[PDB]
Amino acid sequence: GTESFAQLFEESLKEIETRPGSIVRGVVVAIDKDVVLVDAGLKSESAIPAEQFKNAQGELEIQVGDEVDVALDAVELLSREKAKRHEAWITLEKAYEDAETVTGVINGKVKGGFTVELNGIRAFLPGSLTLHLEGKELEFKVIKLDQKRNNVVVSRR
Amino acid sequence: ITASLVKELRERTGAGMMDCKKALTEANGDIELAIENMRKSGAIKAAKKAGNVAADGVIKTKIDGNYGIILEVNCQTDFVAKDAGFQAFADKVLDAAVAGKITDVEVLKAQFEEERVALVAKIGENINIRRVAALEGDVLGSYQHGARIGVLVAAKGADEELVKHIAMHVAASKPEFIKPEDVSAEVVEKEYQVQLDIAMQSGKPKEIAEKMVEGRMKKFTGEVSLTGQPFVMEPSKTVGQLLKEHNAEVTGFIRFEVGEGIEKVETDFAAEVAAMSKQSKEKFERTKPHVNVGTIGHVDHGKTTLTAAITTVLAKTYGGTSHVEYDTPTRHYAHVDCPGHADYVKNMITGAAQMDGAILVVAATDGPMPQTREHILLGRQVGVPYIIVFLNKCDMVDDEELLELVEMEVRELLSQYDFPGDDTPIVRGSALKALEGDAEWEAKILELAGFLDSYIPEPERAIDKPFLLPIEDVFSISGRGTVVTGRVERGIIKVGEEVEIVGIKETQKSTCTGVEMFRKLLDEGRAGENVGVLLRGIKREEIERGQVLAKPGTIKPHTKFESEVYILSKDEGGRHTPFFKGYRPQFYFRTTDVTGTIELPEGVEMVMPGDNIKMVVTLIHPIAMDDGLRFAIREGGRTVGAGVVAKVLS
Amino acid sequence: MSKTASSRNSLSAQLRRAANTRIEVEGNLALSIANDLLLAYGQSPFNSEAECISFSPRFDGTPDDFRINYLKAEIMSKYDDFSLGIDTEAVAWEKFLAAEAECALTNARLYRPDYSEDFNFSLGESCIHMARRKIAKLIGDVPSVEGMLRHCRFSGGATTTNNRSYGHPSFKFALPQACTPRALKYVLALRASTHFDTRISDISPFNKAVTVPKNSKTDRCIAIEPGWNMFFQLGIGGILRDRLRCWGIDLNDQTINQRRAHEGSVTNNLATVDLSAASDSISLALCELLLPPGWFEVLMDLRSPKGRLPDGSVVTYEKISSMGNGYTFELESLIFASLARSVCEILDLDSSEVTVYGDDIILPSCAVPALREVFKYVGFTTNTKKTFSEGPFRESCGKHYYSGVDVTPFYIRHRIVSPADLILVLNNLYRWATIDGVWDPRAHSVYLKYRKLLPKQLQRNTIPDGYGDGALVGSVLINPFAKNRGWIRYVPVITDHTRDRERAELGSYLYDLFSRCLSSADLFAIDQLICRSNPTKISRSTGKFDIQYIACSSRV
Repeated sequence: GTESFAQLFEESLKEIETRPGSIVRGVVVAIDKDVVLVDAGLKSESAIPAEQFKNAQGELEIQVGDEVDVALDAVELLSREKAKRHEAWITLEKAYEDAETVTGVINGKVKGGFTVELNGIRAFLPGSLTLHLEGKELEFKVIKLDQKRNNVVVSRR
Repeated sequence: ITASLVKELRERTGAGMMDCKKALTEANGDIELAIENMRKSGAIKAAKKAGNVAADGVIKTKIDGNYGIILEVNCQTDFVAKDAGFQAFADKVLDAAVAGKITDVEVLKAQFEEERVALVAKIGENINIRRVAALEGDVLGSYQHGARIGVLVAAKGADEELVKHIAMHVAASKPEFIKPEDVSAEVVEKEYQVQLDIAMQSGKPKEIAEKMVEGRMKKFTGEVSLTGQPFVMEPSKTVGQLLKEHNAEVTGFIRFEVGEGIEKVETDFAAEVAAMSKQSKEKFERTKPHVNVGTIGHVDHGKTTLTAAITTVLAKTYGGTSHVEYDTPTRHYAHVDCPGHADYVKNMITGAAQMDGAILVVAATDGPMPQTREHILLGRQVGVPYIIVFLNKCDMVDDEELLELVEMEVRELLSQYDFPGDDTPIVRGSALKALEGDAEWEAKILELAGFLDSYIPEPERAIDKPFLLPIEDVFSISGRGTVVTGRVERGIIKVGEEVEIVGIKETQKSTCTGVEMFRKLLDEGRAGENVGVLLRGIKREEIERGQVLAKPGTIKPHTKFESEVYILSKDEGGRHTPFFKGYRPQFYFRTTDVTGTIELPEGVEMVMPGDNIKMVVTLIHPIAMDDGLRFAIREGGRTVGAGVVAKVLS
Repeated sequence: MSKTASSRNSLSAQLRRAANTRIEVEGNLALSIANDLLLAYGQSPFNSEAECISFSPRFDGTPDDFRINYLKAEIMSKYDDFSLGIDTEAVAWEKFLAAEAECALTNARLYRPDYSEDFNFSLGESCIHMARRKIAKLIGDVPSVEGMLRHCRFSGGATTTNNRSYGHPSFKFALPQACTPRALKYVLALRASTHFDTRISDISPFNKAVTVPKNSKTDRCIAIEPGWNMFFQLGIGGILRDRLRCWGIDLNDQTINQRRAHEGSVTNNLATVDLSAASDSISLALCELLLPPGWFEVLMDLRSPKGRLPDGSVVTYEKISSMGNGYTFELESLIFASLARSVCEILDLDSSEVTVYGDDIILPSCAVPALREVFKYVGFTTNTKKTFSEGPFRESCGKHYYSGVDVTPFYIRHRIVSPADLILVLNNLYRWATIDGVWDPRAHSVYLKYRKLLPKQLQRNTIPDGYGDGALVGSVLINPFAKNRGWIRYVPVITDHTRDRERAELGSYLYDLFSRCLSSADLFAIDQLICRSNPTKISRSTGKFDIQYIACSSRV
């Protein structure tokens, strides 16, 4: 403190992504002689069997005020992108590491060269490196593939 | 050469210090001879100030029976207009017009020619008798709205009261004709043709295009006739209806306003200064104090070139609301220019220009001017804490005894207005000389900068003042307690510290149980931080917006007070019309409106849009206030002006 | 409401009572007015209620012939209470389910084109690739996590957990809102950034689709986003609202497109494009191809994937988001802007002549032909009827111009029942026909006539223009009911009688605390004195009318 708000958030969101989307950061409230309730921040406080939080013998060394990771109900599908495109992007990544060709089509011209479509992926044809329709298919070789920003550079030959 | 005599030579006519010695250098010893060829050699000086625009001055009116005279005399700055010598000139001219029934302004000009040049040479501004008109009737009356507007009115069967009211109305509504029928029967036919084309544009039919035009004509030919205008003291009726009730009739009127029709050349102080220029260590920089200053002096003394020197020498040495700003090692400055007396008071009120000290600029070649008195006086009336003198153009003052007897003049003038004259830092330097690179004079610029750092004190930071938080809303957090919200204006509120709730209702006390933000919970509330203050015991029903939290016994409530006020003009989105003795608007203090009534100063009967004015306000509810607090004046949301609490009352 | 008894007699009690009376007239008064107005202007009156919503204008003749012409085709077009038996809601969901099916075809085509189809793949693919570049330069690789919180807030509308009676933000902070699973962490991150119990109701991927009147032929299908999703959907909109100013697109100022529409009606070199159901046509594929992944990932987090209709039937959205979403207005501006700016660079035109206001686009007339091919490919339907690339007529953001002339019409929407409703119609007519206070004789007679339907008092009771429609617009100087006390004339105006409702105290406290945590060179300092924060106070309108005096100013 401080620590800006927009700063305390960014790190809290970053930590939340270090856990699976099914476990939540929650604080315990009121531990009974049988069950311990956690407040994950939802309408229904999570209850957990107090027995699993005991020692090698008896007693439970956890107390109210401590955060525990509790699971969320997975209760309970975008068929359009399921038109086979995640693997369509892995085809470039595998054909790029093996140094192999991939079927693609030159749709239209652009500033740097041309736009190419390979299994639904848009790539860059440097044009360095006489047509045209209907976008005839051609065997391309992938030279530069940016993993994070979807940008890929393809070579003619 | 012979500096004791040259001091005697300034009388008569406060001529330039160097003009006096140079006048003795040629024809030496004989003070009487020096005066004479110095008098005739003033006429040429007057023709050179001729080019200087003079859209300022005064309007004067005098009535002797069934005969009144209106007059306009122009000077360069309203500092000269408030000046005794200038005023004595105008009054001398007005008497001559009424005395002889002089209506030809050229006869009047030729008569007071010798007198004005002896006045021009002494003041250094372009002074001219612009225009003079005479009015006659069965009953004459005159209204003088300050010195900027003056009116003459002729009537029949009307007492003086009704005519005085017409005169005031004429001053506020600026009609051009008596009755709507008095407008030019053929000059209006041109405006009809301008509106018949804007209607026939789209635009038919002809019987409809003409009918709409002639409709707007009778509308914009009653907005120019006195009879057609709503009477400013009773807008529901027209002046015509007002006259037809008292069985009266206006025979004529004349309305002068200072500078009417003169090209009001706009001036960009920042542009002029800037155009002339360049011809913990971390926590230190963000904590450097901010100080506001301003140059105030004669026009031809080059305040604008001194401020251009202060910027460039501080840049050459340290490497870096029309305002200009520069930096010294210890503090950051904001430099504004005070060209007019009313101009600065308007900004002093709005908050758009608050000086912590002023730089009176006197050209040593001239010495103080007659209007230098008004310059220093302005500083008194806005409450300028400190004045520093910079004698400019010292490089052209031959004898050093001449520079010192200029200091004595300046220090005496300051003393004549409660300023520490015996202690006033006076820097004998040269502005026009420090822009070349003359270190001898460039060092004098740094010397002035040193006094700004040493003479002008660091304003009190809001953190060092007593705690005060303008409440914006109250909340009753079930399970916890009452809490108010707002941004701490001054001071520091700590948990456990006690506070008062001041304003609107009886002031009550409570203890701070906690300070709170959204990001976290805090221990203290520092000035400038938005917080909620949890309060002990007191309930939400007993608090409300408009009140303030404050350290017990720091600020107290008041209902009656004196104030400087500025009323917004028409083009500023302010009132359209004037208000009078019973004005009852809304006064906005920090967070809320409180209704109040005004007491206009003696002599003042009508306040117009764009007016400065003092007035004693009495609020319907008490308000936590102290001297210097600023407030908005609003008419149901519409800001119509603002003011400054000058004196609390009882 | 009280009172109507013989007790009291004060001007207000009489004006209030006279404000709660009803306009007793036979048939459809709203149509009676328009008909008499068409007649006074020498026009063929409406045959039946049917011709109101079917009459189409003639884009020729003099400006005057068209200004009255265009008013006829528009005045009753949005009339609320026809009896044609037309199902405004059913036609709404037909266009909704159809626009949704349009995305599926569009999503399919963009994810993997079918070059045997009619679309112009060459220009469209090269245009996407180029717009994508210009977009990635403007918004960056990912939305600033700080700038987003800088614009995070609660809308005043309803959510999946709050009806519009609990739509004030203080109830969003008071009542646990809902959120979708991909937006959970945002809420949980925020819960860990404040000591106030930021809480969640239910986790669900659904948003409520509903209907809100648009005109006499159809309603409008909008989305009611989950509580916490709208909270961050707006944070994204705010970032996009700020970045768009770089392309000269101020979504806070409609007067830009207005003046441009006026310019195009004169020079005839600028065009006003009109898209049909464009907000429902923003496919996911066009979003995944144009937006850099870091951004697209956040939009995907904050959008509602599924939505339950009023029938109980759930739809999985092929579109990215509908009109009721926090960033949809900003998003569609960005997409249309980039595609328009790219169309120009490809035609060697000035990409600065592109101005966009969400659905409303202005463009060089020489690019409309090519721009139409691009939209058709990316799944946007261009309505040829209301898209003007040449001719005297233009239209953009509520303003309609014909050869420079303002031909903007007015709409009588509801059945004129209370004197309040009639005064508004009379005032809209006043404003439409007057020129600087001067009446148009043709429309003037009609105005005087239906003004007599008002109670006698509410007839001579006038206010200046721009003070609302709580009274007839005229010269307030002759208004016999105005009190000029204090040197400030006050005028009685009609207003909605309200009953106070208790606010969420703790909810309102947070709404305050949170709004402070996310934060003529002379006239400027005066406005500094005014604290522009409004203490939260909830009220309920009752359908009764109150009379309150307001400060007024003769506009002389």
